[PDB]
Amino acid sequence: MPISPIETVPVKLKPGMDGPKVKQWPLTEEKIKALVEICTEMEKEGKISKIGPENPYNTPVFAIKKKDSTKWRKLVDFRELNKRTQDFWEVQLGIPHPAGLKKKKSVTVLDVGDAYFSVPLDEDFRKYTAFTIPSINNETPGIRYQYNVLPQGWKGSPAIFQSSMTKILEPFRKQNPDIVIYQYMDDLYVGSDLEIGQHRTKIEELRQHLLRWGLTTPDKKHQKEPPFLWMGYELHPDKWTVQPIVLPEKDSWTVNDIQKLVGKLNWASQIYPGIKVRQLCKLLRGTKALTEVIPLTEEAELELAENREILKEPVHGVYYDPSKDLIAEIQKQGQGQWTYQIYQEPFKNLKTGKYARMRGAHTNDVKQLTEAVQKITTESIVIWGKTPKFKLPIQKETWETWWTEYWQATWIPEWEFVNTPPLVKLWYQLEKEPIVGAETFYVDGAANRETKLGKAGYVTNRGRQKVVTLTDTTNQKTELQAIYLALQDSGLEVNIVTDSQYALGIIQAQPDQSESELVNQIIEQLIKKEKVYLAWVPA
Amino acid sequence: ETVPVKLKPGMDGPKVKQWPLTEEKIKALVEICTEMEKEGKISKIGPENPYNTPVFAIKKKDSTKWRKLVDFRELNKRTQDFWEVQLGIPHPAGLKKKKSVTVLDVGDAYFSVPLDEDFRKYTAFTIPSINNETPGIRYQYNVLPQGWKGSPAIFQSSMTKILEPFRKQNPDIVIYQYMDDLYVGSDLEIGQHRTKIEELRQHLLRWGLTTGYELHPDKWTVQPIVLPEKDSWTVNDIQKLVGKLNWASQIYPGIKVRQLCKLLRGTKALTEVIPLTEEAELELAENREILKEPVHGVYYDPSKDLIAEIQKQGQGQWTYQIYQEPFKNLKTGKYARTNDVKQLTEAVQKITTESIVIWGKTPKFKLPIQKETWETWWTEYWQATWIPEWEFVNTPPLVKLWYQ
Ligand SMILES: Cc1c(C#N)cc(C(F)F)cc1Oc1c(C(F)(F)C(F)F)ncn(Cc2cc(F)c[nH]c2=O)c1=O
Repeated sequence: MPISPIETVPVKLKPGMDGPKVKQWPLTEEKIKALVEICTEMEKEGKISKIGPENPYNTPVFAIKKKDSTKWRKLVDFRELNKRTQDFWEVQLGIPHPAGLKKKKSVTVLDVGDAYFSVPLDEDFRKYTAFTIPSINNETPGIRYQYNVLPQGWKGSPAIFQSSMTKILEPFRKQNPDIVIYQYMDDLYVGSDLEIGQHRTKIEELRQHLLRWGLTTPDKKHQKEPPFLWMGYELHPDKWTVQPIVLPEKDSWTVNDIQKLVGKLNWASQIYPGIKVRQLCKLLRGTKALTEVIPLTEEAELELAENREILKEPVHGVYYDPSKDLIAEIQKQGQGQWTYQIYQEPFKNLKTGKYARMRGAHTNDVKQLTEAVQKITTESIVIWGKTPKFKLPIQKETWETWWTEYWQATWIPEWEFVNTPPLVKLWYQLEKEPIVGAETFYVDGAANRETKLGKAGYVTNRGRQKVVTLTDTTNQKTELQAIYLALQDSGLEVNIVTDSQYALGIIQAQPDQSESELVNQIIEQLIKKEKVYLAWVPA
Repeated sequence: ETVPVKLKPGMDGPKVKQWPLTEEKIKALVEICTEMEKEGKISKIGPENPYNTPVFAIKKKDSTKWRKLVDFRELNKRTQDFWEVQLGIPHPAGLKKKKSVTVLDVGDAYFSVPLDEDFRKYTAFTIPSINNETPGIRYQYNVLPQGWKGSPAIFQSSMTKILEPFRKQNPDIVIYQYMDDLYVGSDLEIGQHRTKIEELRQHLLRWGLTTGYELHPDKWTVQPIVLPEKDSWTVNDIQKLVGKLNWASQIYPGIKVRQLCKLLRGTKALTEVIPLTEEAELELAENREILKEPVHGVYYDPSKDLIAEIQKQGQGQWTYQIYQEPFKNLKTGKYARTNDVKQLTEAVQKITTESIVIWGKTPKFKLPIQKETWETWWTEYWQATWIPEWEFVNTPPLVKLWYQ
């Protein structure tokens, strides 16, 4: 009902563009009747105003009544106006996370009633919101209106509403520093550590300040009670959790059923520790239609069963205490899966999460662990404005050996070793110098670009030699095949000389996981050797 | 009174994401911005401003106070015609030839000059909110901002008037303005040089300018490609020597490797000792005299961007090359130490500072780090008021070996 006496936000069209001039399609008599009734009510309430014939703009209107109801809705198609309207600043950078909330004695939800219709539209822009209710069979001139408030479906409404609420709340915020107010869409979530009586007094004073600016909110009888159900979460007085999750039991799983399941598992993973989705995600790889049935592999069945067990008993997170440190612990789950928990007091988790190994990468657990530390660090700065102290399953010596030899600059903030197997380690190490009394293999690999045929082989200082033929190969594959040949045919100590910077760079980084069968084959050989020296020579 | 600023046609103002900031940096920024808004330097803005430029908080070189650092890299690229073509500050060739170069921050000079009303919208920045409690605190500039290349370009006439008596009284001192700093070079004895710096600080002080730091560009001698001096030479040693010489054959004209290639005749054991011939030893000595001299045929092309590559050599050592065309080096050097990210930010600042002194422009860096690792931490150790362009590379296994 009220329209805020707040100052308007000046709005422009995109440079070089004029307002929309989209023709109104003739409508049925029942649709015209409904629109006239709706519009007469909005004009009465100050939301829209009748315009003269002068205005050359037009945006189409439609009337929709759902068959279960006898209520008509006015629908305005602002697609053309939105395309011609200036860009606005983004509404929010992120979304509030429950783990980042501090515990409050009392918390109140105040949702603004008819939010957009309570905020005025820039007087110079109103003319572009012009719409026409057509006459019966478009016989005579239609009834023309323009908006005076923020229209539903218009590009600028969310940002202009938000900045209006910010400008309004500003004095109340300055005068009440101990009251927490979260702004989200049409809502205000207000918390305090006052005794219940003065919290209700402060809430009435806030609602009264907002009413002074045209914003209506619910009173004591109508305002929500905990637990608050918000954006897939449950907010209880001293704990939070994700809303109920039911994992369906189907005879046949479709691509759509599996996508829905993976989304629910990912959503539960922010508070249920150990949730895994690798095997279920592998099933979604490919060119498969939404309703196509994908049989579960034994591995996806194993993973689905493990998830059901985790989710069988409800799990909650605690709220944040800004006067304490955040501790993040990470565990290796196998096959590139990593799980983590963040707590302040052991072991009452604020939240949990997971990290997965990058696809098609030659990599090791030290690199995956560094990536997981980085992901957690960034997420922590977003939620709490600080980095946690880490507890990692890697020895200080293993990390020290890694970072001192790696070509890339790498670092982990404050951390301590925690003995939680499986531990993170490097599975082989290249020699620093050529091995004496070890056989030197001068390996070679080449592939013809036209026939795609390759040859991979070696010549040794001891007289040994081999050449093997390969089909539908590349230079890269033949130079990895040549290194693999020397590994297969050598003793426990071997000096290998290659012309490949490609192969050298992969092996030098001590990978132990690869999507390439050939790299994995080389890894198996490297682990088994006692001493391997690898050198590069120009062609 | 204000100088009208136009963007490059076809390009719009910056719309860069604000990177997450810690609570202490946010509190530092809210305090600085509250004070600048009281003074009218900046103003709160509405949502009808769709522009954004990232903002950070760093520790000053002179104190333990927080300072605002705005990343205007995108706005600078989008106004390159104004600050470079329209109002270019010429680069003096004599600056790198000076015994001492002192770097003075003069960024406080710009707060006295109002910004063109129609350009203010492009200087929008946001102070983020922890856990998205509130929408970001949005502001735009009302005066010439620090970090924007149009600022010294506009202040140029005022700076000339400020420096006129000092320059007239000290004709052999070179003063060069780059972004928010003055580079003051002289051939005076260090104590006489410092006295002139303090005298120049008094001149700036009369115009409200209350005042890296001490460089010696004449003592800058490039790190050559180093060939080892050995008593005995294994097969492996000669192969590494050939690889390193093959690399400098593409750079330096006249490098020879025929006689040393002849020594690797066959498929010998890597550990096997090979005696050096008279011819290969002469060839080795001739290559050493070429490597110790500057590269013949390599010249700075002002129409091309400078590129800087850095390699981590272990034990707190880092090497670097500055070039425009790959491997046609304009400068080579080394940096010595702190954690890896701290050492790397320090190397980037040292290399950019030398680049500003030699060419009057910053290089685009190829950083040997993970994008996310660098992006999270670089701000903890940054002390400069400028920021260079950077990208992330996977240092080739032998580019490191050729520059060890
Ligand atoms: C109501 C609400 C909702 C909803 N619906 C959604 C969000 C979302 F932003 F996280 C926040 C939000 O408001 C809360 C805030 C607050 F900070 F925002 C402000 F109220 F103090 N701070 C903490 N909690 C948890 C909590 C619940 C309770 F029953 C009693 N005591 C408590 O501490 C909130 O629920």
